[PDB]
Amino acid sequence: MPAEIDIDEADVLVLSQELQKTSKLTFEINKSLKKIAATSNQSSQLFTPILARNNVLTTLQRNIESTLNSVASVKDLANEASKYEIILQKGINQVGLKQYTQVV
Amino acid sequence: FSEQVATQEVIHSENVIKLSKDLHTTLLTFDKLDDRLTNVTQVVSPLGDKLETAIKKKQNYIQSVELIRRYNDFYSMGKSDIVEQLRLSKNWKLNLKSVKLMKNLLILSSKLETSSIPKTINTKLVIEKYSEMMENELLENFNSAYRENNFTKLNEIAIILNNFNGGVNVIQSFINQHDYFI
Amino acid sequence: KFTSNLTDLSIQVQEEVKLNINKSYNEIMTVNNDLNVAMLELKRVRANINDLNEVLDQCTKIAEKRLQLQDQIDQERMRRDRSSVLILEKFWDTELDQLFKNVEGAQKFINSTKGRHILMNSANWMELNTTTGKPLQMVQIFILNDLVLIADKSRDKQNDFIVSQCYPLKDVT
Amino acid sequence: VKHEPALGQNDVFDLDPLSFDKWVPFLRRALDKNQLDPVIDELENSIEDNFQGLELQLLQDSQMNDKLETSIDEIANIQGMVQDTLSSEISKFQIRLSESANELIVKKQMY
Amino acid sequence: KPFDPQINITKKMPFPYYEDQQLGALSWILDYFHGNSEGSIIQDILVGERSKLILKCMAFLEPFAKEISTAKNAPYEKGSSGMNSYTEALLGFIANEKSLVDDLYSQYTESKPHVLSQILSPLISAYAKLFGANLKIVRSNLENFGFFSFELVESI
Repeated sequence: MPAEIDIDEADVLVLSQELQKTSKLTFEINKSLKKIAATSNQSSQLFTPILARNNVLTTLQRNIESTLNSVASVKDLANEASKYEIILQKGINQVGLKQYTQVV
Repeated sequence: FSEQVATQEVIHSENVIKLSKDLHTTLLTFDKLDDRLTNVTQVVSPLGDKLETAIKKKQNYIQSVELIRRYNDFYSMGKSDIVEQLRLSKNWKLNLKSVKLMKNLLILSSKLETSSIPKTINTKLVIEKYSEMMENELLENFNSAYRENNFTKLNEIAIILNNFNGGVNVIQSFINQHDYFI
Repeated sequence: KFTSNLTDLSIQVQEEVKLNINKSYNEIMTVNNDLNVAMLELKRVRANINDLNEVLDQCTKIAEKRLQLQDQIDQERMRRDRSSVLILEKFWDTELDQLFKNVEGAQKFINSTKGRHILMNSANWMELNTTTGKPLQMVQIFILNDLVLIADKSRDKQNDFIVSQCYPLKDVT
Repeated sequence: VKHEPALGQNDVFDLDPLSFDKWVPFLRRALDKNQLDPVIDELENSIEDNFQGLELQLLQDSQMNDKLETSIDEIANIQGMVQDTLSSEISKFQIRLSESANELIVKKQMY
Repeated sequence: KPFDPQINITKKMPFPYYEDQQLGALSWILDYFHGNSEGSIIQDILVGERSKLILKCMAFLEPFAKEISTAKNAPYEKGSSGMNSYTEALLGFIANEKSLVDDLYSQYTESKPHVLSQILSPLISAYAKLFGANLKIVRSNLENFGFFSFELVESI
């Protein structure tokens, strides 16, 4: 004002120091993809074989557990189906969530 | 003269011009930033979605078994302090006072409704006190007696005993262990 | 016998796929759990970084908005060279944020509070008893714009009302 | 995972599971006699940890598995786009700090 | 259950929100009913459930907003009818409608905002109705009640 006339180098380089503080925000950005994308690659490879074992359930044990009764007999289904007229006529709340619905 | 005004011309004109152009391109960069962030957390809905599966009946089984061996302690007969730590592992190290003397007082504090009332909490806290005295000799053996153990035997064995606190009793067992010569 | 194979291979399926895949989701989705916390708080502070895109790539683009608002002004069609406030207003509001770096440091207000635009330096000069040559008490050296605060900040750990050996710079020798 | 801690006795607060902590220990064993008559109900609460524990164990590994596919797949593609966006940010302070010291160097020439 | 939503505006209380004892069995019953494909049906039923319940709680606050009780006192004259709180709990139960409805998903499902149309398009017609009511008690005379219209503007 009365003597501050050279303010371009100091307020603008201070704004470049703020841009150096925003270069520290680029350290927060390289740090952002660094920490976040590091969690991405780390959890990604960490749980891909978890999708191979959940896939081992979800492919092999899935249709294996489906084709358990690929051939299964005639009278026994009447027997245990009648035992699901035992258990399915116990209500829902006695029986329970995947108890009832899985008997369905 | 117009050398200085040439610094005003190139510096002010190019600075304002490429300031707006580069900062507007930076605004397009921020558009890509919130783009990838929105697709990122939107892809991170499966994180919480799978993360509801923390079925803490494990906590009911370590807690139910904690009630069980707690009741083994609460028969005034919890002599299951394998000697005396148990040695080199009871959680990973000396945890006979860590998981159990803190369960002798904190499970002396475990009052369901009446649940072996304060006749039992006192002497159960005296099992916290006997295992606390042997704990004092234990971390005293860890760091105060060794005093030569630059390794984890002072460090991560008393710091394995860092569920027990009050390490200025160990500094008291440094004016009585390492400044005991002093 | 195929029902015996259902007991063996399917008890392996439910029991061993449930227990083994229970280890896969337990340990591996525990790594997805804690690493989900890592990308979770990383997503939160990443949203703070997106806020920094507003706090720096828009705030210095607001400085650029005044800049190309002045080259957009360009009102010579030479005395319109006062194209910055942040030559005065945000430069003594940044230097009055050095009256907030001052007012934080205190660093006058206490009772001078006039002009420390460049509160230009602070040092740690443990002073000397000038006669005997022995040391005196310590003193922060607060060299402001136009006044000196040679303040013993001991045991005045603030920097609110520290011991102000003070005078103005225009006759400081 | 999330197990094998010390936990003894964190949240003292005996949790009254089937109220077996309340019924045997806290209503028939009030003054430290029992838990010996109640310790049988504690081992019975361990069998109840095998039947309650087996019951929750059935529902433990039950919700599976379709698919959380683009968790991994969008983790991959969004990780590569995260790499390119990180190139946009390092490029952003590259050209940005290049201009900052550029016209702060011509502004140092204004100094 | 029904209740005056003004009681959750007087006491400012948080709005009802169902929870996971249901919701696990609910979404389970849904995709369970996408193996059965009748999740559309029980979905439309559920539009029934919450839509009618908004007709219940929002049947409480039909009273103080069908009637703008300040007709021509000065003319306007108080700024103080109850179409404000009507539209307030209308939007806030639109909000917990939005969340609590659009929670329960295997994430990609088409009709989630179409559900929101199924629940709220009749309530769009409800606001259009009471919008009609205050639209005609504030009618037929500028400065009837003519400034008070601006709060209607507020509401719209």
